[PDB]
Amino acid sequence: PGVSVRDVAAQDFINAYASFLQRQGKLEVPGYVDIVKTSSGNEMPPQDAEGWFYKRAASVARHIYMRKQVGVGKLNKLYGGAKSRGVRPYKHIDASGSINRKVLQALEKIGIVEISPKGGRRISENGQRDLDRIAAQTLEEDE
Amino acid sequence: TPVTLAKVIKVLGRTGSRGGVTQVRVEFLEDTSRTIVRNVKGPVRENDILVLMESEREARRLR
Amino acid sequence: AVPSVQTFGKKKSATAVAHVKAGKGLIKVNGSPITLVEPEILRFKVYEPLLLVGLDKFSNIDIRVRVTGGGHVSQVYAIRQAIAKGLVAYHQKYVDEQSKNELKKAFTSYDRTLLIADSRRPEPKKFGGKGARSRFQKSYR
Amino acid sequence: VLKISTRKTPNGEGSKTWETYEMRIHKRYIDLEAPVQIVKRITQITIEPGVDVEVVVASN
Amino acid sequence: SLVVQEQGSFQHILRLLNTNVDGNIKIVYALTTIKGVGRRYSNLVCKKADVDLHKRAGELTQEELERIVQIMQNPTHYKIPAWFLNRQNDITDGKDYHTLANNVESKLRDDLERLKKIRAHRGIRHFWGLRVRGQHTKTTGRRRA
Amino acid sequence: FTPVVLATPIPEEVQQAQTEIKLFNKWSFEEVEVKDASLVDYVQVRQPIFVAHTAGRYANKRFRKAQCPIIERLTNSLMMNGRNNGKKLKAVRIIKHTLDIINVLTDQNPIQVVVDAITNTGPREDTTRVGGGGAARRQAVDVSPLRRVNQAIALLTIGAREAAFRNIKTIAETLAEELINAAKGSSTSYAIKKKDELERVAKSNR
Amino acid sequence: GTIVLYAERVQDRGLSAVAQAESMKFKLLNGLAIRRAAYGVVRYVMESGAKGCEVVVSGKLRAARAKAMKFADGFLIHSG
Amino acid sequence: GRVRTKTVKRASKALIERYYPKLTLDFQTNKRLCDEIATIQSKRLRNKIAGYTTHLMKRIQKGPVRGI
Amino acid sequence: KWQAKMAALSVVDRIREDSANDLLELTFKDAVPVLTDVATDFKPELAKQGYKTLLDYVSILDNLDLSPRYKLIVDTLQDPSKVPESVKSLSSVTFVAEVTEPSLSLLVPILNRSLNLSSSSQEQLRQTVIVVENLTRLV
Amino acid sequence: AQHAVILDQEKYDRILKEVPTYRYVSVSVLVDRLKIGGSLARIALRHLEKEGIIKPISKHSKQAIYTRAT
RNA sequence: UUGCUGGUUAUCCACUUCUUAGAGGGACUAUCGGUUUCAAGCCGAUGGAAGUUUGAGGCAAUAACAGGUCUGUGAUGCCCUUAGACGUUCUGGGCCGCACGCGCGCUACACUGACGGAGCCAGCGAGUCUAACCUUGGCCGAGAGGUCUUGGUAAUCUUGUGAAACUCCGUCGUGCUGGGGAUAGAGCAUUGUAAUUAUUGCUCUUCAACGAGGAAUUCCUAGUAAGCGCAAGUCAUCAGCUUG
Repeated sequence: PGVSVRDVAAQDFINAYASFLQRQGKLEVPGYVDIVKTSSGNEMPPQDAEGWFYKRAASVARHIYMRKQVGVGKLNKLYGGAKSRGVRPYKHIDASGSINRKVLQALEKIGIVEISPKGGRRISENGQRDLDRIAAQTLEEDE
Repeated sequence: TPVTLAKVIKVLGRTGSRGGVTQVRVEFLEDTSRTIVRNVKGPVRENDILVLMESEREARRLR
Repeated sequence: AVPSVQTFGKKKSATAVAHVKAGKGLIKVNGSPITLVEPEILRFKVYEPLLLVGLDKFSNIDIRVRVTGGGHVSQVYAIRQAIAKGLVAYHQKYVDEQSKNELKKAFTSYDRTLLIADSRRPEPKKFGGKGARSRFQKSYR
Repeated sequence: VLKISTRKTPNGEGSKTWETYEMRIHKRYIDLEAPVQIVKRITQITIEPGVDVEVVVASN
Repeated sequence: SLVVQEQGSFQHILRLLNTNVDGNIKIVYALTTIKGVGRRYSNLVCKKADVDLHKRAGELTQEELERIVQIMQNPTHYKIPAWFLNRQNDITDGKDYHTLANNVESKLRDDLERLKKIRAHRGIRHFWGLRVRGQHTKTTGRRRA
Repeated sequence: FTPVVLATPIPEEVQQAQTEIKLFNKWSFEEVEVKDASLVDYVQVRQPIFVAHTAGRYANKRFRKAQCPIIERLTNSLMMNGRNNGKKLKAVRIIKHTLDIINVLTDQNPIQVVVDAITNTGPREDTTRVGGGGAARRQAVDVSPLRRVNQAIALLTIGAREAAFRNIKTIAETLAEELINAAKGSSTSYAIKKKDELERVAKSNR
Repeated sequence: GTIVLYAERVQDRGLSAVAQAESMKFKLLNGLAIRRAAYGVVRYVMESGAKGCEVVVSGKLRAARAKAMKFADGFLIHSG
Repeated sequence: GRVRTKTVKRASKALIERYYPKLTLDFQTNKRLCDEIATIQSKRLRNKIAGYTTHLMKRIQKGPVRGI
Repeated sequence: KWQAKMAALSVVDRIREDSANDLLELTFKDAVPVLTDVATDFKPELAKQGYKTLLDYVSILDNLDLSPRYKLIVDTLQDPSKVPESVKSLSSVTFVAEVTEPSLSLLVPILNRSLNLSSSSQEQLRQTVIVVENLTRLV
Repeated sequence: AQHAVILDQEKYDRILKEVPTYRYVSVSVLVDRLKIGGSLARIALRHLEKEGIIKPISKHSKQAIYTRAT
């Protein structure tokens, strides 16, 4: 067969890889987890406070698997939603940049992602290896 | 409760002041060959079947 | 070179190009199988080619569709037009004319614009209103 | 298409009518491999009132 | 998740920070009826005090409530950094406070007199009862008096 | 039933249904038929569909609206009260859960329940405001069956909208109890109430 | 040295609106009566093989109230 | 409304009045004859004049048409 | 691949069967974290065999102080949901024996988990800091 | 707050005894029996599918649908 | 076991379906039927990318309005002023001032929802020569933002503008509630010669009326109404506006 992460539904993969990153422990969580808001266009911190950084880290690892490279700013544009500006109409507001950069450095520290040429960060060989491996495992779990 | 069915055989035109009522000639489904003229409310065309809740009141024109 | 065709399908600004070649029967959308098309209500909207006509006739051909433009809904109509038109073009060029007629007859007998592009495009808006037809609210003092 | 949208009126009276002027600008480019004489010949010639020609060398 | 047996340790309306808190609502949003603490402050305080957020506020054994009060009114000691506070860099201490319940209105009134004694324009405008932040007052604010 | 295995594996339930019989989300379309004469040709079961979404041009001609499959036409009337204009995927979710609730309560194939609710809620007699000398006396008129289907769908979905608003029931459940209680028309529903109010006013003013 | 001005006599010089309009303006500044000057322009344009001419003069002319006179000949289109 | 103006009708009339052979009943060939023997400054007006010549052929070939 | 890792786990169980324990305690110190990484692999068969290998490999350790503890300890080395449970049970052990390289090497990953986790309570951070202080002053 | 929230002892027996006989059961129905808020209705819906009592027929959040087991 | 998914502004070859834009084609209500002074036409079906003038515009007659503009003009007559100026410039204020009435709007009154993760999809644009514009990427910061470089005078780079509603999984559970975010306080930044009469952005706190709106009244017939954001105009900064 041969299973890519493209052969798995997105939330299934992100739950599997985020639970794996949870369990295994090679974390480097920033420390201002559970004080931080993940955007300025938000209202509350993430409801899955014991966690949620592995969720974003897993989604970022899937997101660099599917592209040539992404920097910090494209992740800030991606993960930032609409901001209720009070009584004024809504607007797109980018997310928190320190969150995404420490996601990228926390993944880069565990060998998943490497700083590529032409700017940005790429998926590396030991990232593709592990992501395709757990994609095959996620499709295996539903046998 | 006497229900009745009647087939639209000839739409005669539009009446009512604002124009939403339709003058329709209808021939009865059960016990046919007896045709009457009714005023229908919505969009009607021929070969429909109206439901006539009371069968004997032949309407002519609305103002 | 395998006997291969390329087609496309459109909706409002979404276009989807399909490459249909000879193969073992894989249907892919952007790299991913057709069972991963989500908004996930309109999944059975994109299955409609693959089973208006039998799930065979896709046994021996490989379809790869790439979508661009539009949004999450109009892309699904683009890709089902792409799969349908690609299958009838592959049957036109390589199988025969009669089987191409049978596929086109089945699709046209269903026809959620399966073979023909939806001709609707957005109207240009005008001054004095927020839309094409609408106007601003006036006051009459 | 360069579009400039302006009101029709110099004052502010009247129903608000708008006017979209536009200037179309078309570009082309031809890559040739020409000897420097034939470069000079084709670069000086083909002048026209209203066409702008810009000739560069060194495709690196 | 899972159902729990939960004998009668649950209590309704409970008194802390000199006010009442509805025990029938979740703790993070039940603490916001105290003045001076909102949704974000109560979320972070109930994280720093090691409280399960899936608890109703009446569950809440008194060690957790004592931790909540202690962190709530000593917040720089418990690493609620500086910018999460509503009385930073005060005007007399230069330390950062967090004005809680029957104090916060007091500090607002204190703030107002500190303008109004000094006769700065914001104070004169507060004492007339007009709009202060430079709003247009021709068309809006017509039933507030 | 002879499933086929091809290189992107299509699941056996998808082949199970969709190849042989072109049934719904999953509910049949051989049986149910309309139990009323005309209101045939204006309720459009058979042609069957797979999902209740279709970008169908049924608006540019006077009676092409009747060719819309009755589930999609009820789906289209769900997306209103302003904030929900557009949003047809929400509407397909509401219809999907409404049909499945209707299969739970009164087992009874839900497209029969929906079609019988349309036939039992469209007013057979209505009233029109003719002039008659200024203080406009109201005259009673009959109705066309397209108007009966129109008004039945509006009465059902406005009853579900008013019923699901500001109470713990979701709108699939208020659509479910509205469609059930209108199906074997129990006159506790909003639609049977409004229909018989319209007929008693037209009965008073004939 | 990088910009070259060239005169050119325009040809069939009655069929230009600018030449006839500044001609008419000079004939009026010198003080011709208005009907005479406009008919001179319109007849000299129709002599030059036009398809039509319109000369519209707005303003106050010896009265306090402003009027306009449209002296025309031939056929002119207006739309498209 | 598909009422055709006097431009289309008078040019169609004049095309039949001097070219009645050459001017068959098919639209796609009268479309080329109005390209050859007439000078029409647009494609749309050419198709309209060609369609009306085909129409008047269709009602000439079942008896006369008053005027032509 | 996971089959090669199953083979390496089988030959690690072969070596743990073969060689003596006092010689095996250096490799205990070296080999706790890698078998932790294997018992935390996503593949469940590799996870079960990496758990069983770790269980036998700590079961060869001659410690009467931590003898009933072992089944929980590698369980704590399996999933860090048990790290809030593990420190409170690690407190209730009468440490009468000297804690050399493997007896501390089986312990300190649990303490590092209770330190680095955001899920751990201030009570558990306090308990873990007290444990690492008395464990540095215990040797 | 209107006698609808917390966990109380008799309601465990009332859920294990009276969620059987319910033809259609969901969040709103476990609320609507003059009883539980929707939060513990959701908790009890996951718990009654954990063993025994209800079959899910339809999954998706914001509309739970469950039926009596057989 | 052939295979599957990727990377590499040139490692080459071929192609032009998708994209672009030159030249052309195509629809004329074609064909058939009905109906009609059997004329102009109208109505239905088939074929078609297209069958409302195919959709939307641009241009748009005569005669007028004591319509608006002397505050667009070095368009301009007559009157007024012209050195203690009605010219020009500088400083500070005002055009924002608030018992009230009216008009265009924005945000809401919630569960067809709010919040939190996750999915992840456009189109029209516009951008730095005597200059500091659009800004990717890397580090710092909760954020707003800061700093070092890079690409672009632009189908090349910003930019696939990874837009928003939406979709999935959850927390909330009908409670002026976690709907709503007005008002007011404190703090940090950015633009600017200068921010107080708070320019604006961000963080914490404060948590108002509003439970679908009386008489009245506006806009709208299909990719239209409505929801939803994005770009441009203005712009050192500021959009709840307009143009698309």
